[PDB]
Amino acid sequence: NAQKKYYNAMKKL
Amino acid sequence: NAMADQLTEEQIAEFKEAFSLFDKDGDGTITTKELGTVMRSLGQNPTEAELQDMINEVDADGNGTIDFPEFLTMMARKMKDTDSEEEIREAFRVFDKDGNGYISAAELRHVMTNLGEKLTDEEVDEMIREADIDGDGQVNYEEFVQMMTAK
Ligand SMILES: [Ca+2]
Ligand SMILES: [Ca+2]
Ligand SMILES: [Ca+2]
Ligand SMILES: [Ca+2]
Repeated sequence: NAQKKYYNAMKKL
Repeated sequence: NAMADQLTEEQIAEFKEAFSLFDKDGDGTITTKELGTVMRSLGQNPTEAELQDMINEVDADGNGTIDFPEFLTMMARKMKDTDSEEEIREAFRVFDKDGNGYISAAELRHVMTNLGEKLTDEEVDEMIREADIDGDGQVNYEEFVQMMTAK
């Protein structure tokens, strides 16, 4: 879902 | 104790001081009576069953009082929540590339790509639309916080 995509990106940060 | 086992000796010492504000008789346990005294100093007027409920939320062994290990678990959970809140604001600042308080689609595209994410353009658009509660086409901070809140 959108939340998972945002989360996956935050973990890259 | 897995949560509390993540705390530093320094954090444990801070938390021992915090525990002492509740455990005013220094006997190693926080009782409902002690909690009530604290809550009344905060201008609240709880009932006994309300106090018991508050104890129950922290009372991992069910014995009706809060010991220091249980207190440390509670404080470790609060620290983890504070850390999560910090991670979300720091991520917002990056996603909001120009700092204007709104994540636009273009900004999200830029950041995603710079992070090596291979999201398609439609996926980026979707991410904005799902988060955009107010319908202005972009994602403000409170919209971002809601999107990042667990289920
Ligand atoms: Ca006590
Ligand atoms: Ca207990
Ligand atoms: Ca912006
Ligand atoms: Ca919006």
